Formats: sequence, structure tokens, C-alpha cells
Amino acid sequence: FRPISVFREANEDESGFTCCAFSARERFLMLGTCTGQLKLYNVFSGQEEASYNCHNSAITHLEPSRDGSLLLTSATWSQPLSALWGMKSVFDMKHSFTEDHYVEFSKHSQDRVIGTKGDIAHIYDIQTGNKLLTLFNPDLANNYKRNCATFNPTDDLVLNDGVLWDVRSALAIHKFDKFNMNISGVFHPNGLEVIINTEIWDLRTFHLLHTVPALDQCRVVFNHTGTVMYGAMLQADDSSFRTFNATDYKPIATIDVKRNIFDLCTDTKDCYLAVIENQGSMDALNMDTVCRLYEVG
Ligand SMILES: Fc1ccccc1C1=Cc2ccccc2C2=NCCN12
Ligand SMILES: Fc1ccccc1C1=Cc2ccccc2C2=NCCN12
Ligand SMILES: Fc1ccccc1C1=Cc2ccccc2C2=NCCN12
Repeated sequence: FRPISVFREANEDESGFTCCAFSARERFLMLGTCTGQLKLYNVFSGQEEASYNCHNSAITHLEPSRDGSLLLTSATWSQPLSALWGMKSVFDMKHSFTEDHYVEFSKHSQDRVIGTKGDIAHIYDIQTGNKLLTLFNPDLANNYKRNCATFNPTDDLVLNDGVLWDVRSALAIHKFDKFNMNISGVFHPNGLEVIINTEIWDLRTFHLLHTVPALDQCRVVFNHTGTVMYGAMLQADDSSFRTFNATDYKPIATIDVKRNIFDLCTDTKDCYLAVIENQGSMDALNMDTVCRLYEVG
């Protein structure tokens, strides 16, 4: 991991970056802040290019659409808690998701949003903002304290609270047992496997393929090709980022950056990893984060 850039928040005695993602214009990173600002930075020069107030509480999460026309945000204690913003021409609010603490785009065709409210997943039409679908069954719930509902790559399955759902029928196919209190899990990009904390399950059989103890409590991100997997413990859930070969799950690196981690993300070309680190302790009067960019390839 070769350091390529470092940069804080401009003109802030206390730098308050909390999350990050690559924009559709490579060279430029979008960051959320502890004051609910969305900022655009040149990721090499550290130059702040634009700023908008999205929320009156901290940003926890953001996701740009691929086509560069839309942005999803989630805040901490704001009503509404999550929103969808338009970025074509002018920056403006399209829809709000009143109590959803987390939101993502669909994957294969980006025409829907999936939101989470405690144990319950909500699917929404992007163009109308309607709720199309509520996925919740009280007799299959795991009650994961960090539950984050997510589409599979083809947009026809959802994982919510450790339960696999088939969208077209709105039927629960399978409930994976509970083995931790917090983490509800993600689809592998290959479409064949699910990662729920330290368990990797096959979607053919529901048989355990791998135990990866090092993944305990970790959020997970993939490079664009789906061949490398990064994991870290995140602040929004509460210094070691791990990297794994995404086919066999054997470790490639264990970095200790010496600093608690707020977020990590990949570019579309498998070239860069961007990480938000705090230089402060948690017991400090104030936050002091940096964004670090690493060459990987
Ligand atoms: F949005 C959240 C609200 C509460 C707890 C965690 C998250 C969250 C989930 C996530 C999943 C995969 C990759 C990155 C992330 C992430 N980055 C910042 C915080 N965050
Ligand atoms: F304001 C922003 C806040 C956060 C992220 C991006 C922007 C932004 C920067 C921009 C730069 C040059 C030309 C047009 C634009 C623009 N039009 C709408 C969105 N947007
Ligand atoms: F295996 C099952 C037994 C009973 C019910 C469903 C399945 C199943 C779910 C699935 C989900 C995503 C990708 C592939 C699959 C799959 N491939 C074969 C079987 N199968």
C-alpha cells in the first residue's frame, strides 16, 4: 500500500470528514462531514471544489450513482434521516426517506433505492419516490443491531436482517442463523456467496464454505473486478484494515494505520483505496480526520 495523497477538511480547525466515495468524475472524491455537509475534493491536490448542507446532523453514509446524476445520503438524528439528491445542472433534493438510517441503489439497473428501518427493508421507485415493497417477517427476524438491507448484483434478491428474499415473489427463501449481535451481511459480487460477519455461505446449498475469524464486526468492500476484499471495524457501528483474496479468502495484508477508521472505498479501475482515519482519540473534545489515498495495483 503506497501512500499517494493525504488531506483534511479545508478551513476547519477540527476536520470532520465521516465518509467517502469516488464521484463519477475520477480525480474527485465526495466526502460527508460531521456537520451534515457534502463536499467535493480533488483527491490528489486535496482542493475543496464544492460544498452543500445536506443535513443538520452528521452524515454516516453516502453513495453516488454510476451515471453521475444522483446521490444518496444518511444522517444521524435528522428528519428526514436519509435523502436522494439530483446533481445534473443544479444540486437539489429529489426524495426523502423519513426514518431509514441506511440506503443503497439497486446494482444491475439503478432505478430503485433500498432503505433500512431497524429490522425492516423498504424498496422505492427513483422516479416517483413511492415505496414499492416492505420486506419484514417478525418470525424470521435476527434483530441485528446494525442491520443494512442490500440488493444482490442482479437486483432480484435482497438480504435483510440475515434473511434472503426473492423480490419478484416478496417471499423469504432462507433465514441464516444468528452468530453475532451486529452485522447482517453482504452479497459477494460473484452472485454465488453471502458474507455474514465471519461466515461465508453458498447460495446454492446454504452450506458454510469458509470461517474467517478476522472479519468479526467488519464492514467489507470489494475492488471493481471483485478479486480483492477489504475489511475494517467502522466508528458508525461502535485501526486495523485487513485485505483478502476474494476467491479463496486467504489474507494478502494486515495494515495497522494506528488510527480508528470511519470509511474505506475503491475507484472503478481497481487502482486506489481511499480511507477516512481520525488522528484524535474518541475521548478528544473534537474529531480530527484525514483522507488518505493508497495506490494498490
Ligand atoms: F451507514 C452506516 C450506518 C451505521 C453503521 C454503518 C454504516 C456503514 C455501512 C457500510 C457498509 C459497507 C461499506 C461502508 C460502510 C459505511 N461507511 C460509513 C459507515 N458505513
Ligand atoms: F454542488 C455540489 C456539491 C457536492 C458535489 C458536487 C456539486 C456540483 C459541483 C459542480 C461543479 C461544476 C459544474 C457543476 C457542478 C454541480 N452541479 C450540481 C452538482 N454540482
Ligand atoms: F439452492 C436453493 C435451495 C432452495 C431454495 C433456493 C436455492 C438457491 C438460491 C440461490 C440464490 C442466489 C443464487 C443462486 C441460488 C441457487 N442456486 C441453486 C439453488 N439456489
